[PDB]
Amino acid sequence: GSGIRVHHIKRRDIVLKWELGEGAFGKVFLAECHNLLPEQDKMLVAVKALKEASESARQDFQREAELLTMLQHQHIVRFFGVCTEGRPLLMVFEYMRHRDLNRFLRSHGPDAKLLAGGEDVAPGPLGLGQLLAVASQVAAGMVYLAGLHFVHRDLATRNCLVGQGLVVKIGDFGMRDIYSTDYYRVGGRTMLPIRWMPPESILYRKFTTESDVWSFGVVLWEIFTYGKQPWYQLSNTEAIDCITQGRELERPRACPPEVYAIMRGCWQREPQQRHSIKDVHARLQALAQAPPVYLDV
Ligand SMILES: C[C@H]1CNC(=O)c2cnn3ccc(nc23)N[C@H](C)c2cc(F)ccc2O1
Repeated sequence: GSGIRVHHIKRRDIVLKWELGEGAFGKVFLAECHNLLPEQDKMLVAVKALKEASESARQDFQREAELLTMLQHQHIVRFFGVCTEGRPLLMVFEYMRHRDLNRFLRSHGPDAKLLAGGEDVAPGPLGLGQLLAVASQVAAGMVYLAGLHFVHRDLATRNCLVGQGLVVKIGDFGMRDIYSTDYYRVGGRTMLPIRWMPPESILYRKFTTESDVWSFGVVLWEIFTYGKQPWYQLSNTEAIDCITQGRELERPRACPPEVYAIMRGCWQREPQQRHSIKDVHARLQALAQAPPVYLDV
């Protein structure tokens, strides 16, 4: 009965060009969409496609579509609508031409085996002001979602998308991507991105906006390491021991100590002793506006 209206889209207005990537829920394609919005008569979009189509997944899908349509903000990937008219089930978002933030970060890092193209940003390392631009944008999306008492349980650079002009949006809310080394399998269809998770979550399986503040800290770290795995030398086992024993990630080489300061604040053992997401953003927007000077050794 009652609910949020989700723009339905006619399958005929959706022409899949080619696969962009794959997940556990299903695949993502580049696609052309006709008469989606009056402004542009034909345009490029990302299209999520569901693998399996029972009434258990159609229930998920609907909630997901309802929730996606409610959460609309400057730093959250534009959702356009679904298409239910014949399997496969479809969700349509704006096309973000720099893909997920984790590969974008990796493509602009020193260890890059190729030099990254594009007309909107220089190959090789980014500017600090750029790094804080990225950091500030992700915080701004977290500030919104906290505002609505929404809890992201997999905040990580692999779930942010990067667009033309170095726009950074939150891209996926989990509710997806198959199985990397970031997730520890603790049971059938129960995997946790435990490296991003704070003590409260590992120890008491509690997750709050404060837990997200902790994991956003690990995202700053991802950003300032050009998308390295937290605790990459360690095992999921050894990581859990670190997190639970108060061992913290070392400041990155390319991280000013004023930024590391903000990280260290995200990583308080006591959730209530962690800075609010609003406060974290503030200090990031500020530093983005006036990047300090920093060198090496
Ligand atoms: C398959 C990958 C790659 N997606 C795109 O290149 C890609 C480019 N634009 N865009 C829009 C949504 C979208 N992907 C893309 N949604 C998917 C589920 C998504 C979201 C993320 F935060 C991260 C990755 C991701 O999907």
